Amino acid sequence: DYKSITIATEGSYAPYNFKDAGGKLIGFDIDLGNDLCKRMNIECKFVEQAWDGIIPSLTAGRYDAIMAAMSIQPAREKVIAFSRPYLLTPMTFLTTADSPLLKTQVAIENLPLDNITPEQKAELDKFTKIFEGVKFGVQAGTSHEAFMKQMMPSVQISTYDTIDNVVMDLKAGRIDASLASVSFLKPLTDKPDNKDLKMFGPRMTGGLFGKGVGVGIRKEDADLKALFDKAIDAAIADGTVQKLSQQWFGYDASPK
Ligand SMILES: C[C@@H](N[C@@H](CCCNC(=N)N)C(=O)O)C(=O)O
Ligand SMILES: [Cl-]
Ligand SMILES: [Cl-]
Ligand SMILES: [Cl-]
Ligand SMILES: [Cl-]
Ligand SMILES: [Cl-]
Ligand SMILES: [Cl-]
Ligand SMILES: [Cl-]
Repeated sequence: DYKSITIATEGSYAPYNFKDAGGKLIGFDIDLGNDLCKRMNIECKFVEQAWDGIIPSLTAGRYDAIMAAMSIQPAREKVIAFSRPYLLTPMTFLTTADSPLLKTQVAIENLPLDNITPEQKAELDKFTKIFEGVKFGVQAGTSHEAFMKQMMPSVQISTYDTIDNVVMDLKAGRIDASLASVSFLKPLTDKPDNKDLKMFGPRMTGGLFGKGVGVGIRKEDADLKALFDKAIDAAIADGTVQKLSQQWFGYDASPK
């Protein structure tokens, strides 16, 4: 059935999906998308779509798939189907190198949120108390915003159209902190450009964040999902996902 497909991406989330000097779409999602389509024997075409409206445009049939650093989270699973994860990454916090937030002790280094034990709640409640009075910035319509609204409601948040504006305002001093995956924050903080920025706090997984990043497909497209899952399994097994992860992220975030 599928001879050619249209894949949507945002183009504002480096190193997953962004634009080069000549304005062409580049990144991990573009390289993986093209490699998966070569395996599937499907012609590949990448389109730019803003984050707000990326899910409704998929359901409306404007394109066939989404490859835009999209977590397989339970709220999204109610609307669209996902492929098996092509990348696994926890979530962490971001601040400036001079922030007093960096002197706060982390009791639980890795925080799994599917089940929240009293000890895990105590750690989340500690950070909530510390984050009150502190200005937070998040990209709108992400699991970052969902986390802040559900798990830390007492904390003041500002929502941004893109993650680039969040980073811009954090450097300008208009916000004091943020949150994203380690897959986004490690290559951002590894840059000598961003020596003034630091990752801090616990590394969270599960709950509302779900498990991994997957390809977004329509629920009625069961055959396209099966094709993507077979292609992803083969790309993981031969070391392609590991090779592309080292290239774009500077570390191995591929599933095992
Ligand atoms: C991996 C990535 N996932 C977030 C943010 C992705 C936003 N993607 C985009 N702007 N293209 C999410 O699915 O809510 C992250 O937490 O860092
Ligand atoms: Cl491209
Ligand atoms: Cl093949
Ligand atoms: Cl799975
Ligand atoms: Cl431990
Ligand atoms: Cl190769
Ligand atoms: Cl290459
Ligand atoms: Cl590594």
